[PDB]
Amino acid sequence: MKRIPRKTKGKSPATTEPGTSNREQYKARPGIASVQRATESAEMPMKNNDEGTPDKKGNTKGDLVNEHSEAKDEADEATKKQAKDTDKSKAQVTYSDTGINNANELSRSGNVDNEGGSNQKPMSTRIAEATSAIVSKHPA
Amino acid sequence: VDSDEVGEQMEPTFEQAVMEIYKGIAGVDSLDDLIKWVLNSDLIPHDDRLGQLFQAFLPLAKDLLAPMARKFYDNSMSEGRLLTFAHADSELLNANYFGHLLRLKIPYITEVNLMIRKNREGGELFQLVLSYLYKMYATSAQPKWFG
Repeated sequence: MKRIPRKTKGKSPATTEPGTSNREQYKARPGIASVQRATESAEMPMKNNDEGTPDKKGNTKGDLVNEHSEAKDEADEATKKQAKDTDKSKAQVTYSDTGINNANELSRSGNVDNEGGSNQKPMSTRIAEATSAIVSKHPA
Repeated sequence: VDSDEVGEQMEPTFEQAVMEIYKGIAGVDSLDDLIKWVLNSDLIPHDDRLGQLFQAFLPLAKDLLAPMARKFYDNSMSEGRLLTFAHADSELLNANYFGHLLRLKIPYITEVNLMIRKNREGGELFQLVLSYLYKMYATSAQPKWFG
């Protein structure tokens, strides 16, 4: 039997024919290694964006920030990452402080639940308080 | 007197300090990682990452090697006239060296002379990076032929 592990946590006669000699004198142009490292980065899938979505408990995850503010901060993070990738103090290509007045741009955040309400209090906490206001105890 | 003679005056020589520089760079966790980061598979510095290598390395040299070199040369002059070898003239300039100063070059590829020379301590590629760092450390002056 062959067993394969999981990458994710689960529920729980002369034989020297005359053409085989090696005479490698060819240097690939462009080089193999360079293009290999280049395509290695493009291979990678785009990152997940879980923020703003509920979890198994029902409470949405993410940060409690205004969505406009998170859009701006998230653009700034991208600019910083671009600068780091280019190995310069400045990023030559910027995602923020452009000429475009993208003031109305919104981005997903953990601030707003699926009902359009605010996450000032976790959803499970709201359910608990609502259900605990009706309980009755044994008679005196 | 050999160029490296100043190196072992300190119990941790200059070379292991250069090796330990890597801890000051984000995204690098080992000297090997530093080597594969700074070179582009053709033994060429990326001409930018070597920038931050110099950024980190220069304070080490100018704050540790220079004073000990100053004392070493001061004592060395006492025994009499000597032939002194160095790797970059700025070493001698910053050490306030006394005597005739000569910058000499060679009709060879010096860089290839390293990685064939086996039995290296930190790996040959480290020696290549070190040589590049010294060459960047040198001043702007035309070196005469060694002959």
